[PDB]
Formats: sequence, C-alpha cells, structure tokens
Amino acid sequence: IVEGSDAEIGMSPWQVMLFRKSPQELLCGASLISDRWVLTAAHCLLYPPWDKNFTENDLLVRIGKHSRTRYERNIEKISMLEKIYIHPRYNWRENLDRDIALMKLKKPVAFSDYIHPVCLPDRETAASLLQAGYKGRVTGWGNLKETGQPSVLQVVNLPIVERPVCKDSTRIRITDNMFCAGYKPDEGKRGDACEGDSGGPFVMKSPFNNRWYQMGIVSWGEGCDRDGKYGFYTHVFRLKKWIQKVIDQFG
Amino acid sequence: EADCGLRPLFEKKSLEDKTERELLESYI
Amino acid sequence: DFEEIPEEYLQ
Ligand SMILES: N=C(N)c1ccc(CNC(=O)[C@@H]2CCCN2C(=O)[C@@H](CC2CCCCC2)NS(=O)(=O)Cc2ccccc2)cc1
Ligand SMILES: *[C@@H]1O[C@H](CO)[C@@H](O)[C@H](O)[C@H]1NC(C)=O
Ligand code: NA
Ligand code: NA
Repeated sequence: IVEGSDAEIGMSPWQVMLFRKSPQELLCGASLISDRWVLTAAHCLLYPPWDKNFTENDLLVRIGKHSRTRYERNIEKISMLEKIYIHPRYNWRENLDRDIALMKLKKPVAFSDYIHPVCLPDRETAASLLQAGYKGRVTGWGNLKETGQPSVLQVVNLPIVERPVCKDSTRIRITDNMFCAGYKPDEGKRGDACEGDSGGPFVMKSPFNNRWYQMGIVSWGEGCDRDGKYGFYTHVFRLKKWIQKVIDQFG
Repeated sequence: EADCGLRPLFEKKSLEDKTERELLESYI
Repeated sequence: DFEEIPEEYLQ
C-alpha cells in the first residue's frame, strides 16, 4: 500500500496472508469469508506469462495477522489448503477479466478478536454503494512504493472513480467485472494498492446496517500511485453467482 | 455468516476506528 | 526476512 498508514489492531480481521512454503515469503493478500473459505485474486495463483501456477500444497494461509514478517504467536492462525477454485473464465491472456479465486481450508479456523469474516454484498448494497466518489478501504502488506516493505498491515481509503475516467486512464480493455478507485491528480490526496497487495479486499462499511462488505479484490494497476492512473479491482458482486455456485457445490 | 462484517474490536464493542468516518462522509 | 513458522504447518 502506497501513501497509507498502519492498520489498527483488529481493524481488518478478515485480512488473510497467502504465504509461500518454500521459499517462505508473502505471495498475496486474501480475505476470510467464512470459517473455511478464503477469497483472493486468480492472478495470485495462476499467471502463465510469469510462470506462476501454484498448487494447494505450495501454500499456506495466515489469518489474524498484523506484523508482516513476525510469527504472531497466540494471535495468528495458519491453515492448509484443501482445494483451489479459479474462475473458469478468468482471462489471464488479455486483461485479468474475472480475476477471482476461492480457497477451501482443510479445517475450519476459529474466530477470535483478530479473526472474523467479511460480508459479501447483495445486489442492493452493491447498487447503493458502488458509486463514483464513494470511498472504500484497501489493506495489505505490499510495497510502500512502486520501486520498501511495511512492518505491519497498511490501510488506505480511496474513492471509487467514474467508469469513463477509469477507461480513459489506460490502454487495457476494462470490463464490467472491474472497477477502479483512487484520487485524481487535482484532488491533492493520494494512495494506491501495490505489488504484494494483490488479492486483498476493497471493503465498504454499509451505512444501512453498519457491516463491512467486500466490494472488490486488488487486481491490477500500472505501477503504483502514479498521477492519472487508478487501481483496478475485481467486482465481487458481479461474480457472486460463481462464488455461490462453488460454495454450494463444494461446501 | 449471520455475524459477518462486525469486527470484535470495533462494531461489537461500539468503538470506531480512526478513519471509518471518512467512508461514511463520502456516502452522500 | 520472515520469522520461521512452527514446523507443524510445513509438514
Ligand atoms: N497500483 C495498483 N493498484 C496495483 C498494482 C499491482 C497489483 C498486482 N497486480 C499485478 O501485478 C498484475 C498481475 C500481472 C500484471 N499485473 C499488473 O497489474 C500489470 C498490468 C496488467 C498486465 C496484464 C493485463 C492487465 C493489466 N501492471 S504492473 O505495473 O506490472 C503491476 C506492478 C508490478 C510490480 C510493481 C508494481 C506494479 C495490483 C494493483
Ligand atoms: C496449471 O496447473 C494445472 C495443474 O497442475 C495444470 O493442469 C494446468 O494446465 C496449468 N495451467 C493452467 C490452469 O492454465
Ligand atoms: Na482507454
Ligand atoms: Na493515481
């Protein structure tokens, strides 16, 4: 996260770290959506242009974390993966369309002060909140700058941007399964997700029921925090039918 | 599920985090 | 740069 700040303790208890077993290192962010399901970006697991194709046994999920590098004894919990599900129409070839994946844990994780699931949006909450200018929140342990790394989880609040402005900021073909967020050059404030924040959640707090909803997944961006560029996020609601199908079938 | 999105150290105790109001204020 | 995690999780 660029131009963010340290998270408060327990501020994002659905935040998950995807951790490579060997070498031991951060792979991506992710989010907890139930006691046995974790949501992330497909490109965290599968990206052939960079020779990336992780299998279940390659990875661990670390839940309840705050420090990036420390083993947070008595606080974090580490889970193994039973199965990875990548969206069948994830477009790694062109534009990261449908950049979404689910991971089923081998065993349910125990909830605690530090570990708790985020909600997924219904159609109405999505329609109400996914509006230009409305702010969401992104969290992660990724780079502090485009080209270093944080001691603890970082957080930044960013406004959703009008679709034509998103489109006009890039040569990539944008789809309805994406949205973009960030400040404009003339707005003064700044901030963005970055490398390593991949797969983490873009959340909004509903003013109707005071619950946090995951509206997006950190997907892509041209560098980080560049003037005139925006961060792109997988549109979770648009892909929720797939999420539900997977959980209903394999849950 | 039923309890999703309510943080033990914040909503469950009626404590606000330092910047959540920034989100609310944008929901105009 | 990461602290070693308990071996039980790597088995
Ligand atoms: N600025 C952001 N909001 C942001 C930056 C990086 C990410 C992580 N995602 C990625 O790195 C993804 C996966 C492969 C290529 N990629 C990118 O974002 C590419 C743009 C993709 C290319 C493929 C077609 C869709 C657009 N830009 S990129 O500059 O390489 C991302 C990057 C890499 C390393 C350091 C900083 C930034 C996610 C978000
Ligand atoms: C990635 O890994 C799987 C399993 O090993 C393999 O079958 C597949 O062809 C690889 N490439 C994909 C899914 O694009
Ligand atoms: Na364009
Ligand atoms: Na920008």
